[PDB]
Amino acid sequence: IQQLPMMKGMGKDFKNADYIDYLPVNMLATPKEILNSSGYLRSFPGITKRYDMNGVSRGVEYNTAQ
Amino acid sequence: IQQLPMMKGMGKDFKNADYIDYLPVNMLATPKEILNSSGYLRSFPGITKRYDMNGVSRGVEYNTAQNAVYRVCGGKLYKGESEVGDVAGSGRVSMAHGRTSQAVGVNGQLVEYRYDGTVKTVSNWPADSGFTQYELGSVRDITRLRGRYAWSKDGTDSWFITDLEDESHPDRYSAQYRAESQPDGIIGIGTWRDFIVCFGSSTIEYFSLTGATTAGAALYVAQPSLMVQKGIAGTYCKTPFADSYAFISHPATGAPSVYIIGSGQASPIATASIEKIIRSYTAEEMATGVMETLRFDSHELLIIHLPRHVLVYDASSSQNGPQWCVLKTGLYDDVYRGVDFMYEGNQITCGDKSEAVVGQLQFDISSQYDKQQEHLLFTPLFKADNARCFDLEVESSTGVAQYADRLFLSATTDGINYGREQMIEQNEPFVYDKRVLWKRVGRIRRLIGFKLRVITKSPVTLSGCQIRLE
Amino acid sequence: ADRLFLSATTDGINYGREQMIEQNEPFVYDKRVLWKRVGRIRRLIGFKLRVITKSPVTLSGCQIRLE
Amino acid sequence: MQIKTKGDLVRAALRKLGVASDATLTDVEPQSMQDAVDDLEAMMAEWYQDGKGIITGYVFSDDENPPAEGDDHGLRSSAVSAVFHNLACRIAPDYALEATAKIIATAKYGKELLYKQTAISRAKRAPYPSRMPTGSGNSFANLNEWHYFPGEQ
Amino acid sequence: TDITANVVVSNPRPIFTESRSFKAVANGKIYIGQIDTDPVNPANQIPVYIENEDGSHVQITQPLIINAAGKIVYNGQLVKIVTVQGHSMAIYDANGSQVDYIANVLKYDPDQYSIEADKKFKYSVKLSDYPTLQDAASAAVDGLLIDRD
Amino acid sequence: ANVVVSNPRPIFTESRSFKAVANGKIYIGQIDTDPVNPANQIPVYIENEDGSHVQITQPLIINAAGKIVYNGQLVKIVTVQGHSMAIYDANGSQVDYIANVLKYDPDQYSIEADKKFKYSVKLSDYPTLQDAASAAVDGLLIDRDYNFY
Amino acid sequence: TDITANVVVSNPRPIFTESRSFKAVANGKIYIGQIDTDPVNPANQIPVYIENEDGSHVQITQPLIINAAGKIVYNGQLVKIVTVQGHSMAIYDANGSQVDYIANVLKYDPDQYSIEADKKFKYSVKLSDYPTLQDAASAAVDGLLID
Repeated sequence: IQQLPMMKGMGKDFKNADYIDYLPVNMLATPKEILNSSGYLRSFPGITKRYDMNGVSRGVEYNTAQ
Repeated sequence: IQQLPMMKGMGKDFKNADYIDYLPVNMLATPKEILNSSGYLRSFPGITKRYDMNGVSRGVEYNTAQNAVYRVCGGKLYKGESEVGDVAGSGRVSMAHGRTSQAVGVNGQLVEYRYDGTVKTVSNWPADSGFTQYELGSVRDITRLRGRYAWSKDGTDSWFITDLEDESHPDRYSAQYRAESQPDGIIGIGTWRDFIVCFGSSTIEYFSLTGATTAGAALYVAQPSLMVQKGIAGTYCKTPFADSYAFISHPATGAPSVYIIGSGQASPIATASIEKIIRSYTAEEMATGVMETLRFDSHELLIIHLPRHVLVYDASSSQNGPQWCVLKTGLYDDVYRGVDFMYEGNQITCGDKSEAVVGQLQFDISSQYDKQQEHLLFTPLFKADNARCFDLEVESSTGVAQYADRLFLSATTDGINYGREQMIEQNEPFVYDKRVLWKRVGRIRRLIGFKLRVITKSPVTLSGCQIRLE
Repeated sequence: ADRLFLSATTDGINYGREQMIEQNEPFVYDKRVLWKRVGRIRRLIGFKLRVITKSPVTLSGCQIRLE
Repeated sequence: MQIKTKGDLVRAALRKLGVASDATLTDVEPQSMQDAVDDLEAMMAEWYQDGKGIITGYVFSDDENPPAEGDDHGLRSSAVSAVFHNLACRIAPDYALEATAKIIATAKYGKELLYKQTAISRAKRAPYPSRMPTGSGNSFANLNEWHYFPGEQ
Repeated sequence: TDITANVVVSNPRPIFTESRSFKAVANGKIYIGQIDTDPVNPANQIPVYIENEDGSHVQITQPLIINAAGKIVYNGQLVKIVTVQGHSMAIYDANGSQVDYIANVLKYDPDQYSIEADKKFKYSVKLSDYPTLQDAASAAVDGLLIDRD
Repeated sequence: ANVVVSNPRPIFTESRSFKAVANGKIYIGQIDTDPVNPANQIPVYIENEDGSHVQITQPLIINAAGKIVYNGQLVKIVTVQGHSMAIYDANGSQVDYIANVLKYDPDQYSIEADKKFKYSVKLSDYPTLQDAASAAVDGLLIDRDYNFY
Repeated sequence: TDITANVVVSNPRPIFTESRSFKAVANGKIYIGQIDTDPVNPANQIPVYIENEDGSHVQITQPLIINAAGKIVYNGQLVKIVTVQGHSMAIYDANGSQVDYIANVLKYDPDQYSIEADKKFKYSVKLSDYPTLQDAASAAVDGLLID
């Protein structure tokens, strides 16, 4: 019985035959000391529409005075 | 033979299927190197009625000049058992004693009482005197450094000071000070080792006094090497803990979370599950969260009175990771009873939040007033396939009970909902040696986790759970 | 009941066939996600775990009986 | 006898194996009970051999009645201690368990006691051969012209 | 007379038995759906909750499983099932036949005049029958009538 | 999440043993009277799932399971007045006698309540306001926050 | 036709049966206590009243006996044993083995709706029911209505 890590996967690219690791797309990594392993992988939270605005976002800043 | 730790139990929630651990309900953790394990779990002490007072607790502070405990405790002020004065206003108040006056600071004005028997209020100097005549505002918090007070104007960068010879007027020449690295209101104020700590919405800044010997020239100068760069969520989310303040982060930063101030930075002390609980409240609800510190025996507790949670952090027992606990009164989910804990004489006097009464902690009884209480313990999930558990034997210490109270245990296969509840007696009124065990637990298909519900009004001690796995 | 796609590489660049296993059920809190046969590996092998859902995805611990 | 039904046999076998009983915290899912009672029916069908093999009071379920667990089994009181022991021995490979040597010895003893009475009852001696004369001492079958034995027929 | 005594002590775990004979249904599926609909079709089903000790209601898959005892069972253990009142019930055999089908379980109520009577009247508590004022006030809906005591 | 899921079908068993009262007879008679003699009984009615009603002979028959059966299918029996029921075994013994299934009489009390109570209706029970006002007399309540359109 | 429907024929007696089997608890005991408590101790038990054929209540000791059929027996078979509020049941078997323990149970008594209706509703005798006004006023209590 062998355990295979999934937090990061190795590989190679066909362009120049170099070893590049494949990052796990769209899911986070959390260490929590799970039943038999140390850490579990959970997907990124999903977006839901809240308001309708004028256009594409261009800036943000959390005003502290108000 | 395997041993199952019960100081903290893992699980999952049915809402979004995430692994969140179950904190032990209403039971503390103490490492003491017990017979075969390292540490035992003991129930929280029970409350017993001591005095009858006007209303629910609203503030407390241990006067050092006079060896007595002051508490408003609802409608009108109390010193120990005596009355000595009347206070106006409903809510929560911030107290800061002095060497001539007490000071309560209700509403938006610094009402200060006097040991002589008179009441005074902080206000501008008379115009006939010919002084600088500041523009005072509403007050939020109060403190005292050296021989003078210090309060913060509501919703503004300014925090004022108090004169020496007369402690009822701001000052003669210099009393206007401001915080002002960043534009943020002063949520709270406090003192720490001759530094006036000004808790902003986004930053924390330290002020140290300097020898002026001049008319109105910068009595206090801000120290910039000790800035923390994090705010506090609410007015009362701060305490004297260890040598730091241990606040709760403001929503201005990334997310609310408990912290502890270091030399010049804040170090978190809250696990992810605790921050999940903190995020459950809205911004307005979080601002009404009280914090305290209580130390009995070798313990050092940090109690957070959230609207629906009474989370408790035990510093001494957190050898390997934080050790959080939650307290509750009723058999069902309910907020804990008893707001303010203070050490008077050789006993601890707890307040109240739903009754007009005050009570003291007692160690040989586990019931608040005269009602039984619930204690829970959770074993973390284990993954063993096709095994059969037989001898689950927890080790209790008995002989201080009034009736042969029983214990409920159950098992989970999916980690969310529990099976049948088996009744085993775990305590006998005057038997000091007995075994608490269950002879058959049966096969486990994929995974299993246990539970140890106990309903008593007598001290409960459990230390070391072992099961014969095959 | 969303499904999971898994596949294997022998050279580490391009993948083989995609096998479909369901990894989630709307209201079942206890189930196994496994494949019973993977077969001989000649020189080297690596895996992949495509998942296409609109529901939370949690995976923790992949083990293979090596012989 | 408290073991009247087939489900009682299955539960006794499970208790003997230690998998589950009345005092256990976790219990077995009903489909496993269905599989176990099907295995019991198959095992009992294999011993009977249709009248030729081991003969014991047993009624096979009809299918017109849906639940085969609930209906009673015509087992006499002596056969119960053998039947569920053998059932528990056979169910062990279904799980990862292996039956204890005591259970194996008890099953052996039980099957031996099941078959001993039938073995005694079936030990019969064949009649005389066809070409076997009856002597002159009978004096009646000899005088009735019936000198030779009839035969096995 | 002695007290209100509105709660009856009865069996807290339902028992499902066969129709043609007298035996508990073993491994028999149960489907619950809306009024006057077929619960077999998944479109007509309604949520079904397990009520644990804590009071948290956890939803599970619609086909409930019965054990050899005739009681609803989840993963080998008995559970308490709570749903919104007014649900059609369809009990199915393990083989796949139909044992019972109930269009609306509220009709199988010993007193059905109560349902019609509750609709066409207003509720008004009288201080006469109740001993104290607080008891009448607690159980008071839509006004009261002040009488003696 | 209000009502526990339970079997509403009536199962009739013995009083001194666990049996199914095979082939028993149930008599539905007049209130607080002996229903065996043909003198004092009340009509009984089948209530199908759709809502039709059919007349039925007095000696109700019990199936082998213990459930009331007419012809070859299970049935639900409804009577208009209050009744007293007496269950007998196949051999003629008495299993149980209930003088009052319900302590009051639905018919006479229904007439009296029609005489002596206010005929006002509420909005909560009726989905739409027009449907409520259609069957409402002498008053209406507007209980829930009805949406305009 | 479609006649009015008022009552349905039903069995008014409950049966307590063994879990994991289809046997009836021979002579076990049923303890009634508060919601999440242990019903065994006297402190957690709540009063239990018999409900006779005529409306009346007789209080009895908490441990309830069960006959062979699985129905609560007392001396002869006892009627509806009505308690108050929501209780927790801990059924025991004959030899003191726990059959089942349940936390929260609540089932309302279906009989005697007449008393509840009398205590619930408003009195208005109206005028259409009575021929004349004087007799209507004679039986009118706390209200009256016209045509």
